[PDB]
Amino acid sequence: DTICVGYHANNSTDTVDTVLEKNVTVTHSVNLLEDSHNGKLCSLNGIAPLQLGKCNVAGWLLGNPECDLLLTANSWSYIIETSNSENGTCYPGEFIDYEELREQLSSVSSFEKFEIFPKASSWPNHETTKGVTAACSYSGASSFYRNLLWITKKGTSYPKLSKSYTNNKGKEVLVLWGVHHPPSVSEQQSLYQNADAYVSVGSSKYNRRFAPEIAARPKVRGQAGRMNYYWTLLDQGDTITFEATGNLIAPWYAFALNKGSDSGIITSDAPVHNCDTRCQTPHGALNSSLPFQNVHPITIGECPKYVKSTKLRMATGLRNVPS
Amino acid sequence: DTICVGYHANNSTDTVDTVLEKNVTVTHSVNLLEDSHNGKLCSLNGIAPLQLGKCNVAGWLLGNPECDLLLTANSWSYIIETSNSENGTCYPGEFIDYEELREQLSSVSSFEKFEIFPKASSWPNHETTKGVTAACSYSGASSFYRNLLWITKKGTSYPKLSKSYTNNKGKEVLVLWGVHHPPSVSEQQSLYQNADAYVSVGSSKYNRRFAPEIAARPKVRGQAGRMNYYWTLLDQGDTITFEATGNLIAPWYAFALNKGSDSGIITSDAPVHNCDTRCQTPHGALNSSLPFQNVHPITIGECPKYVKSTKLRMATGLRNVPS
Amino acid sequence: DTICVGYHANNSTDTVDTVLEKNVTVTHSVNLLEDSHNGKLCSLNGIAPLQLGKCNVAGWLLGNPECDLLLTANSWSYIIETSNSENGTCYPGEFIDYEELREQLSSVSSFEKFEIFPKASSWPNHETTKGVTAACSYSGASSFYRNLLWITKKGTSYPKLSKSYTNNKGKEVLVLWGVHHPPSVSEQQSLYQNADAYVSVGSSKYNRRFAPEIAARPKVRGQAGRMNYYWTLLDQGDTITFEATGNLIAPWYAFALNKGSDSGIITSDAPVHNCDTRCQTPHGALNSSLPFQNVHPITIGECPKYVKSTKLRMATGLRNVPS
Amino acid sequence: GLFGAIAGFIEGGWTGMIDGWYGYHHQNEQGSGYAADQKSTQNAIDGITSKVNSVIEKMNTQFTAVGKEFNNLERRIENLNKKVDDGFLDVWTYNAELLVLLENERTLDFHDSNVRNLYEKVKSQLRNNAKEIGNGCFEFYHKCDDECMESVKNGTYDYPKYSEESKLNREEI
Amino acid sequence: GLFGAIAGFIEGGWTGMIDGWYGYHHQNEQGSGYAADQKSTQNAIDGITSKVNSVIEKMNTQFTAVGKEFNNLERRIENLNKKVDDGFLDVWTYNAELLVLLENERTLDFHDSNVRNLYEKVKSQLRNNAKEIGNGCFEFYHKCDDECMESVKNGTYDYPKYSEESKLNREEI
Amino acid sequence: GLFGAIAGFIEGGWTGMIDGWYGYHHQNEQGSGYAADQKSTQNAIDGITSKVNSVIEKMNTQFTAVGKEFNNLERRIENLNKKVDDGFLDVWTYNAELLVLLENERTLDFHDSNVRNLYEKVKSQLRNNAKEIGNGCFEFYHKCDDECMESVKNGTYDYPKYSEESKLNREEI
Ligand SMILES: *[C@@H]1O[C@H](CO)[C@@H](O[C@@H]2O[C@H](CO)[C@@H](O[C@@H]3O[C@H](CO[C@H]4O[C@H](CO)[C@@H](O)[C@H](O)[C@@H]4O)[C@@H](O)[C@H](O[C@H]4O[C@H](CO)[C@@H](O)[C@H](O)[C@@H]4O)[C@@H]3O)[C@H](O)[C@H]2NC(C)=O)[C@H](O)[C@H]1NC(C)=O
Ligand SMILES: *[C@@H]1O[C@H](CO)[C@@H](O[C@@H]2O[C@H](CO)[C@@H](O[C@@H]3O[C@H](CO[C@H]4O[C@H](CO)[C@@H](O)[C@H](O)[C@@H]4O)[C@@H](O)[C@H](O[C@H]4O[C@H](CO)[C@@H](O)[C@H](O)[C@@H]4O)[C@@H]3O)[C@H](O)[C@H]2NC(C)=O)[C@H](O)[C@H]1NC(C)=O
Ligand SMILES: *[C@@H]1O[C@H](CO)[C@@H](O[C@@H]2O[C@H](CO)[C@@H](O[C@@H]3O[C@H](CO[C@H]4O[C@H](CO)[C@@H](O)[C@H](O)[C@@H]4O)[C@@H](O)[C@H](O[C@H]4O[C@H](CO)[C@@H](O)[C@H](O)[C@@H]4O)[C@@H]3O)[C@H](O)[C@H]2NC(C)=O)[C@H](O)[C@H]1NC(C)=O
Ligand SMILES: *[C@@H]1O[C@H](CO)[C@@H](O[C@@H]2O[C@H](CO)[C@@H](O[C@@H]3O[C@H](CO)[C@@H](O)[C@H](O)[C@@H]3O)[C@H](O)[C@H]2NC(C)=O)[C@H](O)[C@H]1NC(C)=O
Ligand SMILES: *[C@@H]1O[C@H](CO)[C@@H](O[C@@H]2O[C@H](CO)[C@@H](O[C@@H]3O[C@H](CO)[C@@H](O)[C@H](O)[C@@H]3O)[C@H](O)[C@H]2NC(C)=O)[C@H](O)[C@H]1NC(C)=O
Ligand SMILES: *[C@@H]1O[C@H](CO)[C@@H](O[C@@H]2O[C@H](CO)[C@@H](O[C@@H]3O[C@H](CO)[C@@H](O)[C@H](O)[C@@H]3O)[C@H](O)[C@H]2NC(C)=O)[C@H](O)[C@H]1NC(C)=O
Ligand SMILES: *[C@@H]1O[C@H](CO[C@@H]2O[C@@H](C)[C@@H](O)[C@@H](O)[C@@H]2O)[C@@H](O[C@@H]2O[C@H](CO)[C@@H](O)[C@H](O)[C@H]2NC(C)=O)[C@H](O)[C@H]1NC(C)=O
Ligand SMILES: *[C@@H]1O[C@H](CO[C@@H]2O[C@@H](C)[C@@H](O)[C@@H](O)[C@@H]2O)[C@@H](O[C@@H]2O[C@H](CO)[C@@H](O)[C@H](O)[C@H]2NC(C)=O)[C@H](O)[C@H]1NC(C)=O
Ligand SMILES: *[C@@H]1O[C@H](CO[C@@H]2O[C@@H](C)[C@@H](O)[C@@H](O)[C@@H]2O)[C@@H](O[C@@H]2O[C@H](CO)[C@@H](O)[C@H](O)[C@H]2NC(C)=O)[C@H](O)[C@H]1NC(C)=O
Ligand SMILES: *[C@@H]1O[C@H](CO)[C@@H](O[C@@H]2O[C@H](CO)[C@@H](O)[C@H](O)[C@H]2NC(C)=O)[C@H](O)[C@H]1NC(C)=O
Ligand SMILES: *[C@@H]1O[C@H](CO)[C@@H](O[C@@H]2O[C@H](CO)[C@@H](O)[C@H](O)[C@H]2NC(C)=O)[C@H](O)[C@H]1NC(C)=O
Ligand SMILES: *[C@@H]1O[C@H](CO)[C@@H](O[C@@H]2O[C@H](CO)[C@@H](O)[C@H](O)[C@H]2NC(C)=O)[C@H](O)[C@H]1NC(C)=O
Ligand SMILES: *[C@@H]1O[C@H](CO)[C@@H](O[C@@H]2O[C@H](CO)[C@@H](O)[C@H](O)[C@H]2NC(C)=O)[C@H](O)[C@H]1NC(C)=O
Ligand SMILES: *[C@@H]1O[C@H](CO)[C@@H](O[C@@H]2O[C@H](CO)[C@@H](O)[C@H](O)[C@H]2NC(C)=O)[C@H](O)[C@H]1NC(C)=O
Repeated sequence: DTICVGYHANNSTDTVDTVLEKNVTVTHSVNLLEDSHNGKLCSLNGIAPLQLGKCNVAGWLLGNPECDLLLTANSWSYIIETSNSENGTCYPGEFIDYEELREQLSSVSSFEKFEIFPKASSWPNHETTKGVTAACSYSGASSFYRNLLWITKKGTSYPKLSKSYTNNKGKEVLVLWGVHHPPSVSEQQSLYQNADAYVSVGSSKYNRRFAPEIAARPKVRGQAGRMNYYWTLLDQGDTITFEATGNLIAPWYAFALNKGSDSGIITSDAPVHNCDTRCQTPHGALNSSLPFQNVHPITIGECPKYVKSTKLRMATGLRNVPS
Repeated sequence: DTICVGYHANNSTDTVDTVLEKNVTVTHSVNLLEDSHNGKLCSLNGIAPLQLGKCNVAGWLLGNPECDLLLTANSWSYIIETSNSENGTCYPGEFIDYEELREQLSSVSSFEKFEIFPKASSWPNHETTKGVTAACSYSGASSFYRNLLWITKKGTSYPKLSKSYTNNKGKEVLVLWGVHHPPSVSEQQSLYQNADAYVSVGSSKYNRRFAPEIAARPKVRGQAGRMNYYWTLLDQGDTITFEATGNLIAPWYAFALNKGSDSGIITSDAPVHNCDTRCQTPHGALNSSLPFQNVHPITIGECPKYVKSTKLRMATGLRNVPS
Repeated sequence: DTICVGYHANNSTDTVDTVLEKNVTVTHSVNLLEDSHNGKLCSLNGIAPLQLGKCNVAGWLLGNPECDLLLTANSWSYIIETSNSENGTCYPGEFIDYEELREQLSSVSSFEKFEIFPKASSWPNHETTKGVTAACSYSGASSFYRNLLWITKKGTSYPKLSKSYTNNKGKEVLVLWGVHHPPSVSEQQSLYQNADAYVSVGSSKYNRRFAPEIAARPKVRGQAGRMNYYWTLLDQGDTITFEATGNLIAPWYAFALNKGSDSGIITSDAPVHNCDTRCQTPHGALNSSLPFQNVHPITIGECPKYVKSTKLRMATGLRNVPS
Repeated sequence: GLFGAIAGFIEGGWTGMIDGWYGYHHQNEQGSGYAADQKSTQNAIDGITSKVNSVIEKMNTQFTAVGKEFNNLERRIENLNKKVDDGFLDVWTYNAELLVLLENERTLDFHDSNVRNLYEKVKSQLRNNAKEIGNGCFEFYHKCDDECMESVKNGTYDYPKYSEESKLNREEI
Repeated sequence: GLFGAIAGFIEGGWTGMIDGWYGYHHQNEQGSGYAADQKSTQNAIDGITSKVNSVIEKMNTQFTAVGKEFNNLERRIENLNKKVDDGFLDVWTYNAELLVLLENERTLDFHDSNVRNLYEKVKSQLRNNAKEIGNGCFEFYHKCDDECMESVKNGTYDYPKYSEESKLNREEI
Repeated sequence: GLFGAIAGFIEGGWTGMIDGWYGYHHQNEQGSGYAADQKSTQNAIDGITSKVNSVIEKMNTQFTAVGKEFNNLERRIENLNKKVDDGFLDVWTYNAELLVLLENERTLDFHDSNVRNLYEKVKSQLRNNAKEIGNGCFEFYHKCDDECMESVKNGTYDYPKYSEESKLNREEI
């Protein structure tokens, strides 16, 4: 009669790497790394994300007339760009401080788009409907942006322009405008009839005096002129003043902002569905509780942490030695 | 008769967390983390810190007349701002490159304030005492800065202005000036009587040609004009030249610099005493030798290292097992 | 008769530091840290490095006439500056965005230097050989740069200047130019005979309108004027247009680029030989396989990793206990 | 620190044992063994559980990390950003892999120590009987039923009850 | 790596022992014990001292770390700065907590190993006498005074002096 | 975790032993010993080899790290760059030194465990003969040639062949 002492054996096959030996076979273990993801882009915490489609961020804010379908969007969780999004600035030029504006948009959760300067009332001196380029074409016709307004003369006359706007909404207001300059002095005089001209923008902490530059240059999209774009945040209180001679692309819609952080400009083209998660990657969504993650380093939500390994099996048990 | 072998027991109660068990009771242990601090701001290594009080750094350097009490300060260890410091630029405008100047001030240990351009001698063409604004008021009267000088006309005349200064002090010299621009052309002609004007500053590695901009804008502190401020470091040798038409805010005091690193612009409002330490936080001072610290991450001196934990008790002894 | 059991002893003297004891004597060990380096600068992977000698990067690209010897260099592994390299811009001024150009040069592996604007043909209106300064002297005579071209009037006349260039080489082209401005209006009229002047550069994503500034300033290298320098990358396709009145320093040589990353601007003055390595420091070359390195933190190649220790001996064996 | 029990003097494992990690096998007059030891395995389960939970606890969870954008005159800032990201990624992957390897070493040594301690605990209460042989087995000079088996499995043996008969048997052998 | 001594076969600790960490308790004809062992505790004190000093030495001391300032068009640089600071803070707090936990494990195992080694050192020089029983106690077949006690406490026993009388006593039992 | 073998009950090392790390010394009628044990040293060599290779593998190799340049109005970016570089350098030097210290501890304990295990393996197959004395030495009650020596060195002893003669000798002593 004997009381032989022994340990437990099993028929498992999961191996665990240790220091002094590789591929050790352990009876019980536990995984610590994620691999699986559903190739979908669901809504983070109920609120659906805003898909731009074939639209750039600049194209969406300026109101590029190809980007008409998302004309009435005012709430999101995160902004999706695709690999085909190319409809930014239709008229050729440069969007000054385009990256800082993206970093400001990465903290805003909603909009309220409203009229600053009503088109039919605020401009009883100039023409407001006879100036439009053909580079930004739409179904054969020639249309301009949907948020800005071109200004032309009214019958060989151009009075000095000055217009102000106060803030009475409690929230911050994002104001865009533009400055156009033609390639030739003849085009300058034909549109504006001012050899010298300026615009000037002033609020309290923004103050600049823009003058046009006229020079011949090779054409992009069949246009030899150029146009520069600008943006400014106001505060609850302080007022903005525009004062122009012959060079103003007047604002026509603003954006009241709302805070609430943790947004993004994820660029992917995996399709959009309507489930609900707490972690979102450009490749897909993640549902887990393990402390490490392997799908993609760019995440939105409360996501597990990204490493660059392939196996993190951790042994909880004995060495499987079958006798 | 027996020689029973055993270990030491004690009546201590200090617990130590380990991996396989929490709250283990150990006979002897040692602390490695700091918590305590005296809520005072003492002098680091003998030299007292400079408290700005109700004064901003820009207000101190420009010589804002509310900030009169620290008119004769020329030595510090670190600069203290409070939460009530708001007297910066009294006349409204913009201090260009204000943050780079703070980063330059974070390496300088002393000053020598001196006259560059003596007020009573260097300007025998213009008026030097009849130009002063009312926004920067002081005890009812209207006073300007204490380090700059406004320039007006002398009886419907304004000669072309040019003045230079060489460096003969071996140290670097920090020179400030300003450029004023009014809101209206009438104010421009009433103060200066020059439709076009410029100032120009040149040394060897600084060269700029400033022109005013005139535009209507909403008033701050009851003033519709604006003023821009500028600063330049010289070297032992090279000379600076100012050349102005109708727009100069001439310098009137400079600052010779002295090196010696490890300074700061700590912002707190705990009171100032006259003990002596080797480590200083915005919350207080630290006196210890433990390798870890928990008070505040922003430190000046040779301070222990900041982590974000609450307990780092390290066991040096046996498991306390009372029999 | 006995079967006494024992372990191995040796007469080695190499010590190993552990936690509970210092200077433990171990029978066998292995080193993990590098100290030795040959004080030479060999060629990384066959291709020899380009030594600038007494030349700055700006001096090499502008074609400073002291830097003549490296006139025909078009291939490198990494660029060497010495501690004596001071011949940069000979005529005094400012090389705008000099650091971004260095960061662009840290990714290019070869050149093809070619004529954009041939000197004898492209300018049949102006003088092209009678304008040269004496600050950039060469063997007593007065010579200008070797890559740019000064422009003067041709007998009290200065026609409006406009010239364009298209890109037909598939690679990116690096174009330099300059804008000169004199200290006095008399010098402006004596060289150019235009009270107002401008140059203008436009391609598709670069567009600027330069105007001169005229102000008196103290002289550097016996010259009171100034000159600014500029650079632009083109693409395969888009064309550049220069349009000038009286202020152009026309380009005369370009640089076609070639990619292939991992280059550098190592600054040292150890001599250059013609061995072959895979790791290069400013102090010398390294030949090893140990995971840690101690020579210098700035490396080019596939180098071992830099730490800041003096001893990393790792014990592989028993405690040497001689009986 | 190989304690010599697992794949040492004790040769192999038991497939037939189901319940716990560490147990016995009794071979008296009636029946066979394969009975677990629910006292020493519970401490092991608690230790490993508090180990895994602590490893999960010491790591954190990253929040929204979205890439930034730069134009063609901010190359230095872009290279600096890429350097920061690559550095932190390398540091965390190093920490994770190193932690997993050392934890696997220590848990295997933990199980080895448990088996050796259980063997010593049996041998300590069986003083001079049972003549231990081979891969952790005993013999029991005195003959006893399932009650002495369950007694040994409890940790109480009352050695002076079975002393003199086992002494006589050991002497007559 | 639980060596089985502390809270193992040796049940509890001693309150009455004052001087050292590891000692003896002699119970001959005159007096009682509680005498420390100043040779094995000194190595432990030196080891723990050189451990704590090394842990203090491997860490450094931070110099002046003062916050920077940015305007409203340098948001990218500000976010980059905040990211760098938060990353380094997380890395250092992880290193500190992990180091403390593993060091506590190893020091408790160190004390356990010391007690087991001291027990084995006594048993090795008491060859076949004294019939070891219970929680690390002996019996001494032969009767001896405080001199043999102090002899055992030194590490010298001269076993052939007390061999034959203890042999006769062991046989007559 | 000092296992008590190296510089413990076994006093010193052997200079005359050449081949392996762990061996024997036989002292029968003809010749002397100093024969290595090529079975237990091979596992040690493989373990240490896979340890060193893993330590080399977990580290990476840095690529081209070239310093950047800044003018006199980008002081904030320069200080940020210097901070990033100094931080990463400190983190890596800490990791390297700490890894080396802990690895040295564990490898010395590994050799100690190997020696103790080999001693226990000899004692387990020499059941009641040979009366173990001093620093790991035996006596062999029965007299046997080089064949029994080589038998013990293999791990097979066939104890019932030499039982009764050794029993008679042990009794007559
Ligand atoms: C949103 O962005 C989309 C693309 O994502 C734009 O649509 C593209 O518009 C560009 C510019 O108009 C098109 O590219 C050009 O197409 C011109 C005419 O189209 C026909 O010809 C071309 C080639 O000859 C074919 O590829 C195409 O299938 C059509 O059959 C071409 O004439 C252009 O080529 C050249 O000629 C012109 C004029 O001489 C020169 O200026 C050019 O330098 C070049 O030498 C050029 O190929 C592009 O094809 C359109 N793509 C699509 C998908 O239709 C949207 O217009 C833009 N949204 C807005 C707001 O406009
Ligand atoms: C250093 O900074 C301190 C503050 O830290 C300055 O002192 C403050 O100066 C501001 C600006 O002058 C004061 O705010 C304004 O006070 C005006 C008059 O004071 C009385 O009225 C206000 C409210 O009506 C009361 O709060 C206050 O107790 C006084 O009874 C007000 O008229 C201003 O309000 C409005 O009217 C003006 C004129 O129409 C408009 O321009 C404004 O937009 C606004 O609609 C405003 O409230 C502030 O009160 C002062 N604080 C203190 C502590 O006295 C220092 O002057 C500054 N140092 C220097 C160098 O000037
Ligand atoms: C590449 O860079 C090298 C240096 O690495 C340049 O060579 C130097 O050129 C500078 C400027 O010309 C020289 O410094 C000056 O030398 C002038 C004349 O040389 C004689 O006198 C000086 C001192 O009086 C002696 O050191 C020297 O040995 C000669 O005997 C001096 O006149 C200058 O001093 C002063 O006078 C002038 C005129 O009044 C003032 O403008 C100055 O402010 C100063 O008060 C000055 O010392 C330098 O000596 C040269 N070094 C060498 C090695 O020869 C190359 O010229 C530059 N390459 C190009 C493209 O030019
Ligand atoms: C640990 O082990 C011991 C050893 O088996 C356990 O003790 C045994 O417990 C049983 C339970 O009934 C006792 O049986 C008793 O028998 C009498 C008749 O003899 C009856 O009157 C009682 O009602 C009961 O049935 C048994 O005697 C007892 N041990 C012996 C054989 O002496 C014990 O329970 C285990 N647990 C503990 C408490 O440590
Ligand atoms: C380690 O332990 C031994 C054992 O106790 C110590 O040896 C003892 O030391 C004392 C010191 O005096 C000796 O006493 C001597 O007695 C004689 C008379 O018999 C006297 O002439 C001497 O002057 C002295 O008093 C004692 O004999 C001796 N051991 C015995 C009992 O044999 C020893 O000191 C300890 N240290 C060492 C050296 O290891
Ligand atoms: C492990 O150890 C044993 C113990 O030494 C080794 O066994 C011995 O091997 C030799 C090799 O020849 C045997 O010798 C034989 O002798 C007979 C005559 O008696 C002869 O006919 C054979 O040709 C051979 O020479 C020897 O008998 C044998 N052991 C004994 C003494 O019984 C063994 O080889 C070692 N390896 C193994 C297999 O574990
Ligand atoms: C450790 O094992 C892995 C996987 O192999 C498995 O586990 C082994 C212990 C054994 O059971 C195999 O039959 C199992 O498949 C090895 O990795 C693979 O090795 C094979 C060659 O055997 C190679 O063809 C595969 O590409 C490898 N796969 C990957 C992704 O690495 C690994 O080589 C083993 N390491 C050793 C034994 O050192
Ligand atoms: C570990 O202990 C801490 C503190 O509790 C002390 O130590 C225990 C071992 C025991 O002696 C207690 O009486 C001591 O007070 C525990 O942390 C606290 O736990 C209590 C609940 O018991 C809770 O109300 C407090 O808020 C906790 N305080 C903090 C700051 O955490 C901790 O829970 C124990 N951990 C265990 C036992 O897993
Ligand atoms: C550990 O040893 C180093 C080097 O000393 C060598 O190793 C010793 C164990 C012993 O064998 C010495 O004779 C060997 O030279 C010591 O570092 C040096 O210490 C001496 C003082 O002894 C000092 O003068 C040197 O400057 C030190 N060199 C350096 C570069 O540190 C070290 O002090 C020893 N540490 C101990 C014993 O705690
Ligand atoms: C190894 O043996 C185990 C014993 O648990 C197998 O697990 C069970 O196998 C049976 C076969 O009928 C299944 O019905 C059970 O569902 C399995 N688990 C239980 C008990 O629910 C195991 O499958 C075998 N090996 C493999 C390849 O997994
Ligand atoms: C547990 O016992 C220790 C014994 O050292 C106590 O320490 C001493 O207690 C006495 C009581 O009179 C004090 O006079 C001494 O000052 C204490 N230390 C010494 C020896 O200086 C200890 O206080 C007790 N427990 C607690 C709660 O600390
Ligand atoms: C800083 O801490 C030290 C202790 O770490 C304090 O100095 C001690 O003062 C007491 C009372 O005078 C003395 O008994 C100790 O000997 C002192 N210790 C040392 C190491 O000096 C000190 O008062 C605290 N304040 C300062 C500024 O040193
Ligand atoms: C310690 O002893 C070793 C034995 O290997 C010495 O190594 C050899 O010494 C001899 C002396 O003649 C040399 O010829 C050999 O070249 C050495 N190695 C061999 C075997 O090739 C060792 O040199 C001695 N100690 C020192 C100071 O190194
Ligand atoms: C770099 O180091 C290697 C050794 O690591 C040197 O190459 C050795 O040269 C000696 C003498 O010719 C040979 O005996 C070795 O076999 C060589 N080792 C290897 C691995 O090639 C080499 O000379 C050094 N220089 C270069 C550039 O390789």
